[PDB]
Amino acid sequence: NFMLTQPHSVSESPGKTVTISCTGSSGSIASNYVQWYQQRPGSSPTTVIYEDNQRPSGVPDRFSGSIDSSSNSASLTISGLKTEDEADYYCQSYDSSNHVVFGGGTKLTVL
Amino acid sequence: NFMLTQPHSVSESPGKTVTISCTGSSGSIASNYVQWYQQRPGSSPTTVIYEDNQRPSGVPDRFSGSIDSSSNSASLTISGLKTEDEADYYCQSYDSSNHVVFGGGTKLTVL
Repeated sequence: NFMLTQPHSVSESPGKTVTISCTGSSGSIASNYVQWYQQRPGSSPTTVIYEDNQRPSGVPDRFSGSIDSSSNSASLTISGLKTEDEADYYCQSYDSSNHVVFGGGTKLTVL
Repeated sequence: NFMLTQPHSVSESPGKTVTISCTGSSGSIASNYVQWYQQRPGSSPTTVIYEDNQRPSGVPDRFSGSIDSSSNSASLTISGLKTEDEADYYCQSYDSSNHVVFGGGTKLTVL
């Protein structure tokens, strides 16, 4: 019954750095790998981070992932924010039964 | 480099049965489990089928999954269609490196 909670929304100005976090409930964040998807309205989700902190090829190094077991959380950090980074972001991992678990989603608004 | 292709859109009248398919490319559909998500606009995706054909508790038995290895495809079938079934649907599986792969998405319009 692992669950991932993220803030509903965050805003930040172009060029600055934003962080979206994802906190485990009813389980340890470190038990399973955390993936981060960017999703544009009506579009399929695209990976920006897998295995906690790996970037697929083609993903800018502006996108970075981290795990903080002390806080039971995972974080997506986007630096040098661009207007095109405005979109929804979802963390995702697995429960003890290795079933997919999604966070609730965060809309990033680039001011 | 496994990829999952689905039709962009389908439409069907209330009470009838619709089928959304998802065809493997550069790989065999049967190599890995297929999951199906329903997603409402701006909302987190919710599982309707996992492990090819399992329904989470709470998902109506109107939702059923199937695999056709002859066609290299997986299918979501929704019967007794209701207006609230109108939403986007995504298949999802894994590539050889066990990385998450999403289909492109299908909008179901309930006429």
